[PDB]
Order: sequence, then C-alpha cells, then structure tokens
Amino acid sequence: GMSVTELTVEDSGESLEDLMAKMKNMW
Amino acid sequence: MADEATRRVVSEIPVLKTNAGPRDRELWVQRLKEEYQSLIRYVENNKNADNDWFRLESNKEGTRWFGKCWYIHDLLKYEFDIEFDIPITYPTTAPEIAVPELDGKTAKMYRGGKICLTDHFKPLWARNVPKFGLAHLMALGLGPWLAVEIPDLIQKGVIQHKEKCNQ
Repeated sequence: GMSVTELTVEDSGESLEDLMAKMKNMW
Repeated sequence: MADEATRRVVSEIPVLKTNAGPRDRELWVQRLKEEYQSLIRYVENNKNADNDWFRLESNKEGTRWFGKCWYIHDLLKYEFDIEFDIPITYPTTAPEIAVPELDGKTAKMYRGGKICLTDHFKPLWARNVPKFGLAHLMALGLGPWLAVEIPDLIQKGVIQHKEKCNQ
C-alpha cells in the first residue's frame, strides 16, 4: 500500500558513520 | 491544543520504515540509518528555524544515546542533560529517558517511566507505533514533558536559572 503523500526519511544512500558524524558534529 | 501539536510534529518529522533491533548488526545499521536521517532532518529544520530546544548524539554502535536540552521562560535560561540506552528487544512500548540534572528534583516515579510522561504519550504511542522512532519519541514525549514541567516546577519552586551561578 503506497503512501506517496506521507513524509519519508532523507534516505539517499548515505552511510551510518557519516550520518552519526554529521549528527554529533552539528551540536 | 494537544492533539494538534501532536499532529503537526508528526506532519513535520519524516517517517521511517524499518523497525529492527540492535540484536542484528546489519538490521541495526539499516534501522539506525533511517532513524538518523529522520532525526538529523528534524533537528536541521528545527535548529535552522532558531527553534532549538534539544541536542542529541549517540555512540558509533547507536546503543546509548545522550544529549542536553535548554528552555527559556520569564527571560531566564535553563539547561538539562539526558542519557538513555535502547533495549535489545526494542518492544512496541516506547524506550525510557533519564535526566541526571533532575535526578532527585522530580520524585521517584514508578519503575518504568521516571520522566516518560504517560498522560497522552502512552496511549498516543500504543495506538500509533507504525514506524515511530527516537525523533517522534522526543518531540511527542520529551518536548511536551519539558513544556509541562518548566511552568509547573517554576511556580512550585523546584527549578531556578543558572546565569546567576556564573556571569
């Protein structure tokens, strides 16, 4: 069941290490 | 205006898909990844809009999460610390946050939810926990808790401001 109108995560093939790195670095 | 705050928050927080636990190394990387992307998007937006109220970071294993929060009222500024760990089973029942800054100020609540308000958050989460993650937890649990406790704890006389402790 598609949910095109609902929001969806910014998943564009990023890697976990990068994700958490920008996260902690953002303060 | 409670149900509308709740709806807006989910209407601005991007939704996830995976619901895995830390038990599986790979499954965890996937789940954790979506969680980070959703939370990063939320804080990027929130902080950029000069509406920051919390800050949350985690270990490379994403097992333990820590952060801090600041609130402003009556032209005064306050700060609080937070640190929690995700259960290996990651059940339908939301995780529990701990605040060492308030450990002793707020009364020792029942064993399970020392600062996890349950008033509307518990029924809200239990009725809808499709793909809800930590972003949703904080914005619909930690957020309202602080917005309910700041005015009450100030009028009751438990919290004070810290500018006067320094400069």
